[PDB]
Amino acid sequence: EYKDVETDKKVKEQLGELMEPALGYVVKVPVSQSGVKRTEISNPEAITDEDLNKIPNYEIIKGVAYPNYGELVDKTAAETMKYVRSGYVIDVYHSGTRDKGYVFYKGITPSKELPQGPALTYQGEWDFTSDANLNNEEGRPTYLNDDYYTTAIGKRAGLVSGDAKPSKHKYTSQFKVDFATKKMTGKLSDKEKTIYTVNADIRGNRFTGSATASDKDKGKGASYNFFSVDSQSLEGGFYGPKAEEMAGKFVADDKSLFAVFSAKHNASNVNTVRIIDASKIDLTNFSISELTNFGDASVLIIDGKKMELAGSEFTNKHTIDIKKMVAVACCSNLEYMKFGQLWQQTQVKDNSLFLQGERTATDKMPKDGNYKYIGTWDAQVSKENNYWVATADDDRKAGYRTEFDVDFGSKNLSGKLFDKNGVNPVFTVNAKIDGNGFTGEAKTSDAGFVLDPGRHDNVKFSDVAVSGGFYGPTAAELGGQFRYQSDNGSVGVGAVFGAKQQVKK
Repeated sequence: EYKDVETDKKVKEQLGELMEPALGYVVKVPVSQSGVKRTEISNPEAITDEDLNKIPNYEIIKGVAYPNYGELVDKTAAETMKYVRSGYVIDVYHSGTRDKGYVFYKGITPSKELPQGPALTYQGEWDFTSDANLNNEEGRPTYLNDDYYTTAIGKRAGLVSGDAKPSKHKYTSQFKVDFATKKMTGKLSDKEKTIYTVNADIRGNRFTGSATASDKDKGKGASYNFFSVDSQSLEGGFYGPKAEEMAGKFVADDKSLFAVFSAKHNASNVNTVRIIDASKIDLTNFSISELTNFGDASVLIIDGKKMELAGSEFTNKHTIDIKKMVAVACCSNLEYMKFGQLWQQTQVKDNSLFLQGERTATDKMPKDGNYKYIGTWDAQVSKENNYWVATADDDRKAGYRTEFDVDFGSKNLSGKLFDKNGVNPVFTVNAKIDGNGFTGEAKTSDAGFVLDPGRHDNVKFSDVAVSGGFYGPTAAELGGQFRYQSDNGSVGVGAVFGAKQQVKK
């Protein structure tokens, strides 16, 4: 009597290769090898590491500096920042053709909640490395000892901001983010001079846009301008639970400069709306853990390495080697959310459930209406050493079904979760809708849930935290999860679910 609501398919945007989101990025500072006149900025390497205090490739540059009697010096903005890092690690006694160091930025905890209210100002600093260029036609200066600690400026080795003298150069960053219009602007400055102005749009917890040179004239000699080229590849993201901080990068279009930045805001009472759901219920510890997501539910990221969840059937197994990592995703009729199981093959190690979703815009939420939602779910109930397991399918008749009664009018949500060939639901969900997400309670039947008959030992409870959310442009997709344990843990339950909006007949 019900069928799925016809919705617009996920508008796909084939991003440029230098726009792919990541926890961080690191660029080796170019050094012209013997005979080479100019060395472009190489492609930025992505940071998968999740340790903030860990400077990327520090052990490589150290392995070059030490046997060459060089001393390292690093600026990472650690004292000021909490969730982000940016700056450089360079060899200060650099000479010849060996490595000079790396310019980088990284962050932990990509934001899942974004500030809601007044436009915020993020203040911080920015660093850079330039093209290496020997060519006299270019006219890169030497002997500016009032300005830079290095006698040559970006000739054989690229000019790093750490070569600049504090008495003449302080590189500061300022950004004014308007989360409402999803727009961002800012200035990269040196002392009082504006060097770059930036424009960026917000997508998920990342931002993409451009950098603009304030001084287009390149000049020559001691009047040489390392910052005369624009950039059409400014990418970065927000970090911290509520977008407390931000960090990013951009490459000059001619690859003559690579810049990074990081900045934090100073707002004291920030109201936030949630934008991303990406959790990981464990099936041994029944703990809920946070997964690294950048605003795309169809991509599950484990240890920095990405895994696309899109398949051909209703549920699709995917395998990624990083030790063998396996995941069964769902569902094909869902586009702004995914869920399923996730384990490590070696016999299953770290059996887990996961759910990811792109929250509906908090203002796009239907304020009135009564709708039906039909879906499915994956779960694992366990008392002692015997188990019961639910597995997502497309059998709307007698499979592992989920039904939902959503009333946007009264902000009420009731749910039914079924076992295969189950007449009456195993779990019942009653929730209250708040914004774009819902919270409520999950109870077994008022008799208990019996795993399997012999002898009888059942799992029975009420009042279990049911956190959920609506996903997509028109909230036509919902999903949530719940979990609990006693005798931590003789009894344990983990479950994740999803459902699509229905139209009658």
